Amino acid sequence: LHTQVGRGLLGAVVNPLGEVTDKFAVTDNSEILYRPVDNAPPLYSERAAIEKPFLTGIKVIDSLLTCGEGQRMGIFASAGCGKTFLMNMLIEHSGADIYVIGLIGERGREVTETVDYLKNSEKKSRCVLVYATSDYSSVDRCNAAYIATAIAEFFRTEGHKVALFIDSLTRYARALRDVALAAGPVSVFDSLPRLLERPGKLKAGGSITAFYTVLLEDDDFADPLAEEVRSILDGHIYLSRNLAQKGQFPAIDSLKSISAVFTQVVDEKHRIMAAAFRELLSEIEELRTIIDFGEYKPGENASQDKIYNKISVVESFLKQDYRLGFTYEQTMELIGETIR
Repeated sequence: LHTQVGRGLLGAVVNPLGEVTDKFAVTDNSEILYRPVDNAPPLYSERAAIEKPFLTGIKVIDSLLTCGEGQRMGIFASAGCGKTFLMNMLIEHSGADIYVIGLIGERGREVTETVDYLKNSEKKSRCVLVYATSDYSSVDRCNAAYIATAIAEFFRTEGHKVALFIDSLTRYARALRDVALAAGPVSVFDSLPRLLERPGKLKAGGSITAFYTVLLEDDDFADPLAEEVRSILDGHIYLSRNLAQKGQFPAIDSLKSISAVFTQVVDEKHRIMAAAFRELLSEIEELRTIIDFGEYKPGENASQDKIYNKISVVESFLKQDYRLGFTYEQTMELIGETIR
């Protein structure tokens, strides 16, 4: 019902009972305080408008899907689509004060992979990991999400710019379903929208910008749950199995992805360039079909040939080594080159 919070958790791995069970870093701050794991969301009047970009260092996101401080963004992917590597990039190449990761996963190996990632991360001294494995009870799996969120809420009240990751909402929701069945005004199912409303920028405080993962099954298809979360969140990033099998990483399909706060967090010249780039992406997808139909013949259509010769520079812009991060200025310089 209550959990540890505070700067003393930075570098720690926390289990569903809210106890530190491992460490991927040690810091000289030992602050440990206690807070309830369930808290009402902010009043509308306590929230600030999302108006400042949350930069990710990822070219396709910062140019076409720009996130804002306080936003909730869904990450939708099938099992082999690089969800975890994307999450690692979002941590490594963004600029948050503090990162809180809640893993509502399956095997301990997955957890251990994240711990060893964090052990070697530049961000290790500013991260907290909360986990629940498949072996823990459904109650414990749900609580891991609340604990992670409550830890983030403390850092927000202190004025920090916090990034929160919940992987995955899907396994959170399935645990919630089991907890509900154990019980049969309040439904155990309402714990999903009350969880998702907790992030945001506060007028009196800092912010929580939150990324929630959703699994797609079989083939990039949208669960009823996928549909419900999509409607609650402020946007979604879709990782395409097709793009991944083509070797494009990150496998973000920007034409099927959206940030709802985009026009609110970037300026006009950015808006113009992104719109132009999206039109070019659309033209490339049309040409790709024509090529598959065997109807593309060089020299027959000058506009088609011009689009053909842009495919390479566009793919190069979208593609990104997971170890590399780009500044906003760099990203906008690069996208300008591609549309020219």
